[PDB]
Amino acid sequence: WSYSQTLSANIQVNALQRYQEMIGGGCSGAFGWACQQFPTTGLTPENQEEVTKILFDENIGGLSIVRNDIGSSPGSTILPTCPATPAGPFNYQWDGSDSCQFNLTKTALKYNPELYVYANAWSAPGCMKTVGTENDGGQICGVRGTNCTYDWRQAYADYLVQYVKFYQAEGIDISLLGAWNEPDFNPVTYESMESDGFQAKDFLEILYPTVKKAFPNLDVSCCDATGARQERNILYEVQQAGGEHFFDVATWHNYQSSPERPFNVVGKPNIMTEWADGSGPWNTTWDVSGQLAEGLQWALYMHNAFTNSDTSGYNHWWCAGGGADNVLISITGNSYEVSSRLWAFASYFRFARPGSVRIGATSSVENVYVSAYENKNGTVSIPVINAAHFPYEVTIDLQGLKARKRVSTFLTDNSHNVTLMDQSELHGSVLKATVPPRAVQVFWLE
Amino acid sequence: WSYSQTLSANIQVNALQRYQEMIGGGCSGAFGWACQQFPTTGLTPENQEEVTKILFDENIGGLSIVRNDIGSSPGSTILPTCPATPAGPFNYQWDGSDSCQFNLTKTALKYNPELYVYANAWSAPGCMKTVGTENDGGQICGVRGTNCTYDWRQAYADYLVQYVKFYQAEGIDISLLGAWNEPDFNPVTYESMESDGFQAKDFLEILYPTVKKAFPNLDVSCCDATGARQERNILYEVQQAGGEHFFDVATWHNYQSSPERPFNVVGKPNIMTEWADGSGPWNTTWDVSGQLAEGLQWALYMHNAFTNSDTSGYNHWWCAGGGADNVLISITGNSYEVSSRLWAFASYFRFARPGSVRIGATSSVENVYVSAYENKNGTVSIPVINAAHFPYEVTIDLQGLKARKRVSTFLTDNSHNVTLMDQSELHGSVLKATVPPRAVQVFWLE
Ligand SMILES: *[C@@H]1O[C@H](CO)[C@@H](O[C@@H]2O[C@H](CO)[C@@H](O[C@@H]3O[C@H](CO[C@H]4O[C@H](CO[C@H]5O[C@H](CO)[C@@H](O)[C@H](O)[C@@H]5O[C@H]5O[C@H](CO)[C@@H](O)[C@H](O)[C@@H]5O)[C@@H](O)[C@H](O[C@H]5O[C@H](CO)[C@@H](O)[C@H](O)[C@@H]5O[C@H]5O[C@H](CO)[C@@H](O)[C@H](O)[C@@H]5O)[C@@H]4O)[C@@H](O)[C@H](O[C@H]4O[C@H](CO)[C@@H](O)[C@H](O)[C@@H]4O[C@H]4O[C@H](CO)[C@@H](O)[C@H](O)[C@@H]4O[C@H]4O[C@H](CO)[C@@H](O)[C@H](O)[C@@H]4O)[C@@H]3O)[C@H](O)[C@H]2NC(C)=O)[C@H](O)[C@H]1NC(C)=O
Ligand SMILES: *[C@@H]1O[C@H](CO)[C@@H](O[C@@H]2O[C@H](CO)[C@@H](O[C@@H]3O[C@H](CO[C@H]4O[C@H](CO[C@H]5O[C@H](CO)[C@@H](O)[C@H](O)[C@@H]5O[C@H]5O[C@H](CO)[C@@H](O)[C@H](O)[C@@H]5O)[C@@H](O)[C@H](O[C@H]5O[C@H](CO)[C@@H](O)[C@H](O)[C@@H]5O)[C@@H]4O)[C@@H](O)[C@H](O[C@H]4O[C@H](CO)[C@@H](O)[C@H](O)[C@@H]4O[C@H]4O[C@H](CO)[C@@H](O)[C@H](O)[C@@H]4O)[C@@H]3O)[C@H](O)[C@H]2NC(C)=O)[C@H](O)[C@H]1NC(C)=O
Ligand SMILES: *[C@@H]1O[C@H](CO)[C@@H](O[C@@H]2O[C@H](CO)[C@@H](O[C@@H]3O[C@H](CO[C@H]4O[C@H](CO)[C@@H](O)[C@H](O[C@H]5O[C@H](CO)[C@@H](O)[C@H](O)[C@@H]5O)[C@@H]4O)[C@@H](O)[C@H](O[C@H]4O[C@H](CO)[C@@H](O)[C@H](O)[C@@H]4O)[C@@H]3O)[C@H](O)[C@H]2NC(C)=O)[C@H](O)[C@H]1NC(C)=O
Ligand SMILES: *[C@@H]1O[C@H](CO)[C@@H](O[C@@H]2O[C@H](CO)[C@@H](O[C@@H]3O[C@H](CO[C@H]4O[C@H](CO)[C@@H](O)[C@H](O)[C@@H]4O)[C@@H](O)[C@H](O[C@H]4O[C@H](CO)[C@@H](O)[C@H](O)[C@@H]4O)[C@@H]3O)[C@H](O)[C@H]2NC(C)=O)[C@H](O)[C@H]1NC(C)=O
Ligand SMILES: *[C@@H]1O[C@H](CO)[C@@H](O[C@@H]2O[C@H](CO)[C@@H](O)[C@H](O)[C@H]2NC(C)=O)[C@H](O)[C@H]1NC(C)=O
Ligand SMILES: *[C@@H]1O[C@H](CO)[C@@H](O[C@@H]2O[C@H](CO)[C@@H](O)[C@H](O)[C@H]2NC(C)=O)[C@H](O)[C@H]1NC(C)=O
Ligand SMILES: *[C@@H]1O[C@H](CO)[C@@H](O)[C@H](O)[C@H]1NC(C)=O
Ligand SMILES: *[C@@H]1O[C@H](CO)[C@@H](O)[C@H](O)[C@H]1NC(C)=O
Ligand SMILES: *[C@@H]1O[C@H](CO)[C@@H](O)[C@H](O)[C@H]1NC(C)=O
Ligand SMILES: *[C@@H]1O[C@H](CO)[C@@H](O)[C@H](O)[C@H]1NC(C)=O
Ligand SMILES: O[C@@H]1[C@@H](O)[C@H](O)OC[C@H]1O
Ligand SMILES: O[C@@H]1[C@@H](O)[C@H](O)OC[C@H]1O
Ligand SMILES: [Cl-]
Repeated sequence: WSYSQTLSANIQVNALQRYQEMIGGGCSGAFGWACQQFPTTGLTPENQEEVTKILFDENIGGLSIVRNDIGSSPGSTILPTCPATPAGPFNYQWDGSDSCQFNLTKTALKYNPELYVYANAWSAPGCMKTVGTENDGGQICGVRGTNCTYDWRQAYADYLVQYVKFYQAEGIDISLLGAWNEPDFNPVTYESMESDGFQAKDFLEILYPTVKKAFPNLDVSCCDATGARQERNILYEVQQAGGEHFFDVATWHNYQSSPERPFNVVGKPNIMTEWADGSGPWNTTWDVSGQLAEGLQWALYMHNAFTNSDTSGYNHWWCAGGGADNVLISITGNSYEVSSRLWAFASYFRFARPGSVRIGATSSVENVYVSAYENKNGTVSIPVINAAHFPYEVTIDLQGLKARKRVSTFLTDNSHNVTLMDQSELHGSVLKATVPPRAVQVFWLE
Repeated sequence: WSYSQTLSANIQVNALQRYQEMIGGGCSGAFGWACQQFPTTGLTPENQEEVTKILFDENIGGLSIVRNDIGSSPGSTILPTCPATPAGPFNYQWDGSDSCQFNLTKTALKYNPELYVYANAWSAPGCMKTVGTENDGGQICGVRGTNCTYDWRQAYADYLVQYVKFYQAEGIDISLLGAWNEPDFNPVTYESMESDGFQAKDFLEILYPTVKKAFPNLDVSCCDATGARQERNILYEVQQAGGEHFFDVATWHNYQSSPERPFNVVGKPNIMTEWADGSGPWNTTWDVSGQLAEGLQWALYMHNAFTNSDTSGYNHWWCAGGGADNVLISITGNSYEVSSRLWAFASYFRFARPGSVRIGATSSVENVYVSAYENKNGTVSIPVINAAHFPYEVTIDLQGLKARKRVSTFLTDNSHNVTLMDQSELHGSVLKATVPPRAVQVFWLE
């Protein structure tokens, strides 16, 4: 809702002030959701392509991250049968599908050659765990606080590297490798595995050098905690255990704690690798209810992560399929719907591409939010969020950008999906525009 | 889960460092939940008393806040029929029950004489709103951005004070008065009412003097937003509209944004007035899953609010009854179960009574959390949270508390509910103790 009133906001953008390098937005097709996106029956191949294009085409959804589950369940793991001991031998199996995640990754790469693939195990194979199953939490055998018949850490590290080798042999490079999902949480009934930071360091000290031997440019994550606080605690313990240099990227989910402060790690980026409305009905609205599932709320949640916790990337939970509101695109039979959450993602990531660097951006109005990003090639994106219920006349002063010639204005609100509104020549270093209520307006500088 | 290893933590508590004055913990019986706590069949009267005692007895749950809905629905409002205009006559009706909230409040007061009653409207009566109904959001007629046939602001302010008058005539002091619930959110199907901060100020400028003339000691809240960020935006706009001194307390919910920083008000306390696990099954565990419903997680959530947003109070959604995990005490027929979330509440509020002041407390270990509270009468509570998965040997150095002579230690974990562990004399200003894993240990100094 909105009403008639106008106020003004002053914004300063400064390319000389430089923060995190951005990675992108994304989503997962784990647990067979990739197969719902690529079912053959129901959704036609043309429509399967179109849904994947909508997500990963730079000009539409703008996403770049595909998060795949390194599966540990029957039919989803590269190690369906374990050897008796870590001495092996190991019989690795690849079916060319990977629960359709290979289809998702290959197709997304077709639409985005800069795809950033995150391969993330939810659990070690059961034989490698204290509980002897991939379900019900438990620990990698061999970390402190365990007493298995053998130490399985090297074997688990080798198994993760073998998963990466399967994708590499198909011509797909993995960018990030993770060994746990939500180690602070035991959901009991599906792939899970628990850890504190001392135990995680006991594994990372074997995983990290094992990975760099095979793939010197493959980054290692820690540790996909359910919330930012839980992630900070694991990071603290990893560093206290001596493992500061046994991971490269801090990963965390937004379910069980949200930050307003950076993470307790020096020289490492962080990615919010999973969040969704896990309980509500499927929802597409931008700003009708004000509920957390809506597109405008997701634009604001991202602004918070990128400006207050220096976050470099952001993932929805699932990409597309069923699961009510856990997807960005709902699929039913041969039909689909796009949530306007995707236009919140695109408002950032259609314009701030991989390798962009967040730069200084301030606003004189508390709920007229701004951030700004400078691509490797010098183009600059300034997503402004007018979270107020009436228009703001913004004045944007540009510093360090005298080389820019043109400005394009894009608008997302209840009647616009990243719509091009205006294109003009820059004839100084000041931009003036009226941003409608409850909207994201992106100023694209070239 | 836990394992065998012991590390040490150094804690410094300084009474010369002072922060917020505490109000307490609490819950609501709104929307008929008070009638589930005091039903006409099922739970016996003796068990109704016992449930309420478990919540509001200082020695058990330790709660002090009862949050009541000033109802606007048929059967639940003091204005069942509206006049055609704001001139009235207003035929108010008081039924002595208030959807059993009178019974809840009266009984809670019997167990806690310092009860802090928060009377909170979810909506104005529909006749005073743009939408003509108490449901479906909409605005108070007369604030900016409305075009109703009449300006109903004074009428709504008089209605709210009349509700207070009915309680005060029955011998119950109301401590806080609120005129919106979640004005950033339209749930459509139940009592609701929308506002930004400019519109809110347009009403508060009427409500506030009306309130203080009738009840000089009655505080006014703003504005029970669904989250901290939404609350900060409304507070910004109220202040921008000139209304900094037309409200006394900042109220907010933890559903749609959680803080790690203070609120944008000077000289006003804040209360987290509503949160719960809104979607999960009934849950009582302390630390089994690591899911946000568990008692340990609530201890940590409260530690965050009290130490990082200087929060003075904290409310569960409902007190007792049905509604799965939305209550602190689940009632089924003539039976009831207590969630260990209540022992997270008690660990703070059994010992930090109303009027206590949070004081300096630091920890040398990131996930050994500490806060500290000094009661008006000089006693001091130090709730320590060992969020690690193994025991910590803590050394607590006390500054500014030479007059303390005795220390009692209380423990909450998977097998203790605020259990008294030890009582010793205080010699020197140094306490030493081992805090078990995944536990809240309270040091009570007298
Ligand atoms: C400051 O401040 C602070 C805070 O506030 C304080 O403190 C506090 O105080 C308060 C007041 O006093 C209190 O309260 C009270 O209480 C009472 C009771 O008591 C009892 O109980 C308790 C508890 O118990 C429990 O717990 C424990 C621990 O753990 C244990 O051990 C036990 O066993 C139990 O347990 C159980 O339960 C639980 C829960 O609770 C659980 O958990 C478990 O498991 C189990 O089950 C206790 O504590 C006590 O004891 C104590 O004390 C005694 C004396 O008495 C002694 O002898 C002992 O020894 C002890 O002490 C020791 O210990 C402790 C701990 O325990 C420590 O702390 C110390 O220090 C020492 O060391 C007992 O046993 C009650 O009763 C009360 O009530 C009342 O009041 C109210 C209000 O307030 C009301 O409402 C009610 O109703 C009543 O009223 C009445 O009374 C009054 C007076 O009293 C009046 O006013 C009125 O009017 C009425 O009157 C009527 O009635 C009467 C009778 O009663 C008659 O007489 C007449 O005539 C008429 O008729 C109250 O509530 C609390 O407690 C406290 N806290 C603490 C923590 O401590 C302080 O003090 C201050 N200080 C200054 C200096 O100021
Ligand atoms: C610095 O970095 C910047 C960031 O990367 C970079 O800007 C971006 O560059 C890339 C790469 O060049 C651009 O992506 C290409 O886009 C081509 C299609 O472009 C046409 O469509 C665009 C989108 O059009 C929609 O949106 C417009 C804006 O709202 C509307 O006006 C349109 O009507 C249309 O709207 C419809 O769709 C919307 C969703 O998209 C929807 O909301 C809306 O409602 C409606 O449904 C237009 O922007 C573009 O128009 C501009 O350019 C034309 C000139 O072509 C002008 O005439 C226009 O006036 C306007 O200025 C076009 O109309 C793709 O074809 C192209 O695909 C190829 O590349 C990808 C990989 O990048 C491959 O996967 C793909 O297969 C293609 O590969 C083929 O070609 C390549 C070589 O091109 C070759 O190597 C390969 O082998 C193969 O043969 C690509 O995706 C991107 O658009 C730019 N973004 C922005 C914001 O500008 C910038 O240039 C860099 N600067 C410098 C100096 O280096
Ligand atoms: C400290 O504080 C804690 C927290 O308040 C106290 O611990 C809690 O106590 C309550 C009782 O006051 C417990 O609830 C009861 O739990 C028992 C045990 O249930 C378990 O074991 C059963 C036997 O093996 C098993 O049947 C149960 O499984 C069924 O139920 C679960 C849960 O509903 C369900 O998921 C399953 O599918 C099964 O259907 C379960 O594994 C239980 O027997 C009790 O049920 C009786 O009462 C209820 C009404 O309350 C009624 O519905 C039943 O029909 C039956 O009549 C009841 O649920 C609770 O589990 C405890 N929680 C924790 C974390 O321990 C503790 O007591 C306090 N300490 C002290 C000293 O007071
Ligand atoms: C910008 O981006 C937004 C968000 O992606 C787009 O808006 C969404 O578009 C989808 C698809 O068109 C909408 O979904 C469809 O909504 C129709 C309207 O439903 C309402 O109204 C009818 C009566 O008019 C009621 O019966 C109904 O209950 C709703 O209240 C539905 O009729 C559609 O249902 C059909 O398809 C589904 C499968 O998806 C079947 O299950 C049904 O049986 C039926 O055949 C469908 O649900 C969605 O509502 C839009 N959301 C919003 C917020 O607008 C914009 O279109 C896009 N802009 C542009 C220009 O492309
Ligand atoms: C999420 O978005 C959906 C649309 O995808 C909203 O759906 C409306 O739901 C109500 C009842 O809940 C229906 O009366 C409307 O017809 C629906 N609209 C459409 C366009 O389908 C839903 O309200 C949104 N939920 C939230 C919490 O914002
Ligand atoms: C919340 O607490 C309840 C106990 O009140 C837990 O209940 C267990 O549920 C499983 C099935 O989900 C049963 O097999 C167990 O027997 C139950 N335990 C008890 C003691 O009843 C529930 O698991 C907890 N949920 C979370 C998320 O922690
Ligand atoms: C998935 O990919 C494989 C190989 O790329 C292909 O053989 C198979 O048909 C694909 N499945 C679907 C549903 O597209
Ligand atoms: C570990 O398990 C083995 C096999 O049961 C047992 O013999 C050994 O004592 C255990 N170690 C410890 C330290 O308990
Ligand atoms: C509410 O309180 C009154 C007395 O104040 C009592 O008579 C009535 O029975 C109570 N109602 C319930 C449901 O307990
Ligand atoms: C207010 O609404 C009425 C119709 O209900 C309309 O006639 C009138 O012009 C409106 N007032 C203004 C100032 O627009
Ligand atoms: O679904 C889980 C949710 O219930 C919990 O709160 O956070 C982690 C999620 O995996
Ligand atoms: O139930 C509501 C929830 O859906 C929303 O997320 O936050 C406010 C709550 O009242
Ligand atoms: Cl927290």
